[PDB]
Amino acid sequence: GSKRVIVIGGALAETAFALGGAETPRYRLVGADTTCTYPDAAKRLPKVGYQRALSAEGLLSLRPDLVLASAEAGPPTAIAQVKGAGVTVTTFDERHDVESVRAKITGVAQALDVRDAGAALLQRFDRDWQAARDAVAARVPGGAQPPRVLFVLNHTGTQALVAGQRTAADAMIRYAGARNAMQGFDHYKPLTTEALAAAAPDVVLISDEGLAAVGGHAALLATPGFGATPAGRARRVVSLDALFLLGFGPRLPLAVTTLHRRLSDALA
Ligand code: HEM
Ligand code: HEM
Repeated sequence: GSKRVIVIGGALAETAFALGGAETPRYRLVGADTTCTYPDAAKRLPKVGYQRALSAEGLLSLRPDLVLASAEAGPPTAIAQVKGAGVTVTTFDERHDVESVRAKITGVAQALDVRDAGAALLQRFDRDWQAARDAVAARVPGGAQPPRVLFVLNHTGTQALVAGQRTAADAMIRYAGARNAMQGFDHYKPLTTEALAAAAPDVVLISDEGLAAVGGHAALLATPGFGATPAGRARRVVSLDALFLLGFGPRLPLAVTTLHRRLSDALA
């Protein structure tokens, strides 16, 4: 018999699909949460709510034999309800680093009973990651000092919503050879003109999505304080798909390489 599997969390879903895809003789992926938009086969799974607002009744309506959940999956009441029904829920942490992605690969493969496919994916990943680390170490974007990057997850605002430390953005900026222009706070906050002028970003990074919630590139650089910054003076903007940039899944080597390439282009 085939296990019916639900996956909660975009990076976990990518990992599950990269091990084989929607179907193997051992398991079938039958549901996910709304953050699971990659690959195309994940985007097509029935969804049972946003990862932190799970419906236990919705999740159980798909009759799962196994749930693979990011440690961020919630609320705790819903996860308790699902385990209470005799469903195995196996939880995975989402630390913003490569070793957590590597442990995710082997841990997911082991939960789906596909250890040999996990070893093979991890071998590919390790190969790509060394290449990514080589490429970043070869050259600093801009070829001089490590540039200061401001990441804008959203802009509401009428200010930027921006990433401090202990975020996925901070780690990606650092893996790509740059420095976070925002210092002195953790997680995300709205941005002041006075903090932005202190940040003096050389490049502004923004979600492919969250470039709409400003009006586009030209509108973004018309935000107060942006114009006087080194980024705004040189009009250095880089947009990227949020889940690909920030997801910390099996595309991590490509995500780091890409961010590095974009920052190099921008700082030409
Ligand atoms: C609609 C598509 C959305 C996407 C793809 C998205 C994506 C993300 C991502 C990738 C992160 C982690 C980034 C990092 O660690 O650097 C994050 C954090 C967060 N997101 Fe979203 N988001 C979306 C909409 C929303 C909405 C509607 C809300 C709330 C009303 C929201 C609230 C948050 C909050 C509160 C955090 C944590 C902020 C903090 O650490 O202080 N997002 N989101
Ligand atoms: C890689 C990590 C994350 C991703 C990909 C992500 C993505 C998203 C997406 C796609 C939505 C909107 C779902 C929809 O309605 O279509 C959302 C909403 C939200 N996110 Fe997350 N997020 C992440 C991390 C976080 C974190 C760390 C927090 C809080 C600490 C957070 C808090 C919220 C909240 C409160 C909402 C509001 C729900 C809603 O308005 O529908 N997110 N996020």
